[PDB]
Amino acid sequence: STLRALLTN
Amino acid sequence: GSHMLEDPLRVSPMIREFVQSIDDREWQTQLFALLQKQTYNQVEVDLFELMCKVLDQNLFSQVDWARNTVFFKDLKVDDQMKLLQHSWSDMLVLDHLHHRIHNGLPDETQLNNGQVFNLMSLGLLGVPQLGDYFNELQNKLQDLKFDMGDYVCMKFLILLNPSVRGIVNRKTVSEGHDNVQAALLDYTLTCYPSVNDKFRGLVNILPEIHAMAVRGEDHLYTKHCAGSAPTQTLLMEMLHAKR
Repeated sequence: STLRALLTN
Repeated sequence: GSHMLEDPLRVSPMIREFVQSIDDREWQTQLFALLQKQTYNQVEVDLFELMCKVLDQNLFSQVDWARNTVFFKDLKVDDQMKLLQHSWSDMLVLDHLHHRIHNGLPDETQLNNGQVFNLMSLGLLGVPQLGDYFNELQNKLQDLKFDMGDYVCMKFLILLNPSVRGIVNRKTVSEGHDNVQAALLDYTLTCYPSVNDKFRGLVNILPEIHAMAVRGEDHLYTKHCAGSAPTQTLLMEMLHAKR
């Protein structure tokens, strides 16, 4: 989810 | 030249562009900056924890890099996440391999604490016993005239690995991996004619590097189980994923 957040932005 | 491109006149644009994406300076800067900040005015610190802090930061930067990558752009997050999850460990070693050789990064440094940080650990992922192996690779690479150009191509090669479980848009990954290989081959041929089978020599390393990463990830995970490091970090999340 953190990983996702970073690449999700 | 080692940390530089060989015959810039004869290099492909793609490669030039790849080398564009690297700021070695930022990396070293970021590194010592954290190290200083984490240690000044502190009587003692847990060195293992610190190493993890560095690694955690590295990961963020790693993600940032991949994100702005030409290939990733064409990729969905789920896919990107999987790729990154697979080889984060793998990249760190190579990146370390790169700095140790290209930029004269040293094995240890005095912390201003009178404490000493084993920089070398960072590339061994905490397994001291791998030093001989790491060294063997560093030597192999050097003899091959490992250069800044080689290093970037290899990163993509590592990252853009199609045979990765669960990736939906396989084609794009395969294509990119396939391009880079070719670009790497061309570079070796045009710019390092003298070094025979350099392409293979370099490509052959990746598997070896991976073996090192595995030991390292396991140790790092094993350490986390013991309660040795903070759990909320990206590093743990990354460590966690394969389980």
